[PDB]
Amino acid sequence: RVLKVFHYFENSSEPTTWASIIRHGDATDVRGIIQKIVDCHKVKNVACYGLRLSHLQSEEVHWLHLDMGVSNVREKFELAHPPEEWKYELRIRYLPKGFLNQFTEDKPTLNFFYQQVKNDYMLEIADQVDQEIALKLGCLEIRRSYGEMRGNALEKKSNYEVLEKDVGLRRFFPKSLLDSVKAKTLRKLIQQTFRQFANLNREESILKFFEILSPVYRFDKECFKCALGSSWIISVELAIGPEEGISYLTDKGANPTHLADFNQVQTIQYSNSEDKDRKGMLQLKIAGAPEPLTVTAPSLTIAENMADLIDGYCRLVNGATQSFIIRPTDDYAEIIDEEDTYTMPSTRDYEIQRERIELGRCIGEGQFGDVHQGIYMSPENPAMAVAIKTCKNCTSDSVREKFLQEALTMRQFDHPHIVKLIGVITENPVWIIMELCTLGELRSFLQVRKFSLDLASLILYAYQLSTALAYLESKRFVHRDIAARNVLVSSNDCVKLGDFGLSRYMEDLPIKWMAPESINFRRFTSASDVWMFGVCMWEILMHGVKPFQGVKNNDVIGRIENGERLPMPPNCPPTLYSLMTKCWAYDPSRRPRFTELKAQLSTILEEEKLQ
Ligand SMILES: CN[C@@H]1C[C@H]2O[C@@](C)([C@@H]1OC)n1c3ccccc3c3c4c(c5c6c(n2c5c31)CCCC6)C(=O)NC4
Repeated sequence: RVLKVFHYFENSSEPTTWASIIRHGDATDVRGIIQKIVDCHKVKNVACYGLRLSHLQSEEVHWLHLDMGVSNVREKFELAHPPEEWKYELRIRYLPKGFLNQFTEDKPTLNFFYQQVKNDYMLEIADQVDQEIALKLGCLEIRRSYGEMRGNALEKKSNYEVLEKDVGLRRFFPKSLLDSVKAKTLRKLIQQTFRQFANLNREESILKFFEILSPVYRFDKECFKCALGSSWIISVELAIGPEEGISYLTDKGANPTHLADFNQVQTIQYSNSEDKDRKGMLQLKIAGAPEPLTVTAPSLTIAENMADLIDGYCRLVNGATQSFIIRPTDDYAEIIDEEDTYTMPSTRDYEIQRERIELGRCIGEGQFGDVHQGIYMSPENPAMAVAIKTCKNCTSDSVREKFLQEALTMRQFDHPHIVKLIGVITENPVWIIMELCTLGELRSFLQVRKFSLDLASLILYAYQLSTALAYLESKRFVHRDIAARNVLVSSNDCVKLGDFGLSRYMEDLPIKWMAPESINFRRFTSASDVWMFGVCMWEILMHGVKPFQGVKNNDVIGRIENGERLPMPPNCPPTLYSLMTKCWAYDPSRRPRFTELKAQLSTILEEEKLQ
């Protein structure tokens, strides 16, 4: 078939949608699925993983045994409810004996595992954990997730307002905390309780998280409400964990009680209750003792689950690969991907035949593909100089789609200072045809004309740009990368905004151009575009000099974090510099809109033309 397996291998998408999509060949088993997924992620501790299946409307859960083939698994469950109300998630179930230490040396797992626990914390107990706790744990994730943001960042009103009003505090703290307490007050608490977690790197935040959490949430063991006994029955909470084996208790608070160490389980057996109710009957045989320790579950399903667990642990505590449970060509498992909504309608109209393009010389070097210059011959019309953007690893089916997504967007745009889309060639290898800006890249152009480009032409470029940006701001499109490197010159008196491509996924940077919230929290809005335009004006006014020449990249973060700003360029009017510094207002909401910058530059233009 295939089948969507949710998991916890981090990715810069909304966490709910973290999966892999696996095409399986017929008698492929659960082991096989799992085996592929963890190898995508360079996992060492492979034995620790399992595959759980749950309905959505009902909260019962099924642990799928390694050997059970996926095929007979789908059939036997999905013989009741549609594949849409079934969710398969990979998880960590069988923990080794020093598991945190162990995982320290298995980064992907330690991460997977953190992500796993957090989620259960968020779902099960966060909303009634002690309140300094929610605070601390919340802080730890903040500290972890934004591993690039300076430790004192949250002392700035507006930084916090990005979290609160843009990212969502619900992402880090439980619902009850947030609405039980005054926004203004909450700000301060968070501020104070972050102080201590300010200098912790990622790994350390995770360990502190566990260390803080465990004392009040026991993710190290799994507890069960079940009756023990043979024909004589008593009532307990069974406890299975790597550090104790198999304990019970009833008591109140006082000590639990050992039953059996995993290195002692001879065999595992599970029937339905051979009597009145279909209760879960689990039959553990223990080294020495001729009495098979009987356990009674409230359902077979729960019996199945407990069996899995123990079985998992025995297959672990001993180097074994195969079951401790009594038994009453074609392991294809390719990792694929997306089944997205098709490309919007659509090309019939801006389709170009490849025979109508002569592909000349190379002029630019992209990530996903090169940019060449060429001739285009529409026979109704004369030859045309064009830019052609070509795709490198062309037949990665969804790489192609993300590619010519760029062509779709460019189709919606029509503006004197944004590079026209001429057409597309949608067949591998896909090309996109755009107008060719002959005088090329702005930086170089300025550098070369440093002593023959008057101040007036300089502000013209700035203006021309701002119009392009306003145009885009109006169409709610965020560019994410405004810099002279990205601006072409079609003419001595004419620049055009270029690019509009994708950088997914995720990935992980033009720091020296970046709005601080981009650097701290990875938000990119129109306001950060205004920031970057700021730097871009500077660049222009500095005749293509790089902001912060010879300045190291965490040196820049701090400079700016403190209050430093790029110096007033030589022979830049004082208004325009005033206009730049507004763009570099730290707090986003204080920067002007492009529509407003357009208007200023316009008048700064006229004044400077007449004087
Ligand atoms: C970082 N500067 C590069 C200069 C070069 O190649 C790049 C990769 C970049 O220009 C935006 N480039 C694009 C990237 C993505 C979409 C469109 C273009 C693009 C385009 C052109 C272009 C040119 C050059 N570069 C161009 C382009 C260098 C020489 C002048 C012409 C172009 O003329 N139309 C689109």
